[PDB]
Amino acid sequence: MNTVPFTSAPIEVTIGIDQYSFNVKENQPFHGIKDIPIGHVHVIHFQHADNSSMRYGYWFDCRMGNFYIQYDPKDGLYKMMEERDGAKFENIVHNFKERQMMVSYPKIDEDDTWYNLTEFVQMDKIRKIVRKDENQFSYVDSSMTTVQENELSDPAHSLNYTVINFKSREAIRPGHEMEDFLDKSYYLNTVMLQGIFKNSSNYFGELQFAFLNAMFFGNYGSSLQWHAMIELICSSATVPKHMLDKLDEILYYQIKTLPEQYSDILLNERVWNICLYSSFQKNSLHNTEKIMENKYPELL
Amino acid sequence: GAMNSSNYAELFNNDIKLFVDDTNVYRVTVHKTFEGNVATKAINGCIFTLNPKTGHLFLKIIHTSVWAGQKRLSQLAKWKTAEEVSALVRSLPKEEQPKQIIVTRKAMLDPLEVHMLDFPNIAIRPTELRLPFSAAMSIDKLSDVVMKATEPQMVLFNIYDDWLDRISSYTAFSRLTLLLRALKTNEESAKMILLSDPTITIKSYHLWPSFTDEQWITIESQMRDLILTEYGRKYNV
Ligand SMILES: COC[C@H](C)NC(=O)C1=NN(C)C(=O)CC1
Repeated sequence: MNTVPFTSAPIEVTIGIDQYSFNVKENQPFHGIKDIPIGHVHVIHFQHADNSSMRYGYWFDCRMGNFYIQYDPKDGLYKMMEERDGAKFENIVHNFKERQMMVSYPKIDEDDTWYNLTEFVQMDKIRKIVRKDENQFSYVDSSMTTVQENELSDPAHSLNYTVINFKSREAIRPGHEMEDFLDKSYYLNTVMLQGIFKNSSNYFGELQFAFLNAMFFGNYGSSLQWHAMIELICSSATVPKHMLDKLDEILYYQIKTLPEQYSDILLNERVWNICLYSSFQKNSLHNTEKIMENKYPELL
Repeated sequence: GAMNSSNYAELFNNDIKLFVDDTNVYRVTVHKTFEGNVATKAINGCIFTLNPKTGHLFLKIIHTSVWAGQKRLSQLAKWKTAEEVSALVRSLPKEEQPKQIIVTRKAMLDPLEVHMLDFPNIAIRPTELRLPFSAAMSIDKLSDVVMKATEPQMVLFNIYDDWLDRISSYTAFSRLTLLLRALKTNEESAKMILLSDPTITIKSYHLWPSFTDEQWITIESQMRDLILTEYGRKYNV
């Protein structure tokens, strides 16, 4: 069980840790989050009480280092930092725990939600989407644009998701125009899976990361990428059976976790109706179709 | 974006452009089978590809053999259209290639865009104009070459005959669209108007009769009356 200590909490902020969140008051004696499960990536995220603009946060894996949070009054945000002095860190944490100044990662034993949302998400792949090689953790916020968005502007602050474009030479074989546009299997299986991602686990990892950035930061570009990766599978006639079954589980838990009230900003009517009711895979996503129909029947 | 009544003169500027109409590509007769079911029989069709500034018509004849053994023919016909238009563009010298292609039906946009990915600088545009190009098969010489074809074939025409020697391309386009609208609303009457007077003839190298300027004004007036009539006969007004 790992710990992310906080130096202090000088400004009032809502703090998220994965799918949980809690409010900290200005100058409240808060010194971090303990009992964080080992084995998963995690995200610790922030919304200031005085400017709900810019949700921001940090993806990290406690196996990769000892990380802590410290507010910067010049840049005006809570920053993640790495402590290289292991004994300093253990001594800081042990003292904060002794004084019970930490919140406990509040995992229910029955509850596999976070595993089910991050099953294929790896820190090493996050660090290639979010490029800042001097840190082991990755910063994301509400406003960051994707490489694809920039093509249609600071490249160092971009989300380098894999570009997917259904009307592109990459997607469409010369001489198979109609075939490749109406059945995207060659783009999915040969171009993306064999060529770019190498395997379906990496594809699902990026899909899951894009969803989580959409949900936790309201990142529009991330939302676009999530839907594009869903649509590419659903619009393929030939998809490995294990991938369709896993996709159904992935989407089921994403839809389950989404706030009931954000379905108008985080769900695209066209994509979901096409995927569940018109696409090649309209009959292959039973769990997702069932939860969508019972939770968001308006969208459909 | 889309072409409409507001940017109408753009059709006659010096940027090469083509209209593409696909409404006569896939053509069928519907009939009863011996068992009393219904079946279709395809007949030859054509892509109508027109430069509105010069009158040059690229008429690609679509022979019924292209449909043999194929499914979902109404969908295939849009992609076949786009394939043939792309092939035509590639066949033209660079300085003759269009800068814009305007499709008369919005369902042609994605097929044509996908087939023209190699030409990112050619704009593919819809239009809000309701153009009457479906009536092209009411022009006798065009219908004749389509029905007589035994194989895929491209035939080149000037749909304005020699009109541009005397009138502008705006006025020629307006005359063409009036003639075609009339033929579309009441083909028999329209053709009566055009051929009533046997002393006015169609030159071998032309599509329409050799009307004088004054005769065209009379013809054009008769076509407006017909369209208004039919609009009355239709709605009872
Ligand atoms: C076109 O980009 C901006 C466009 C108005 N949408 C947004 O800014 C939002 N998008 N999403 C997905 C959110 O969760 C917050 C609001």
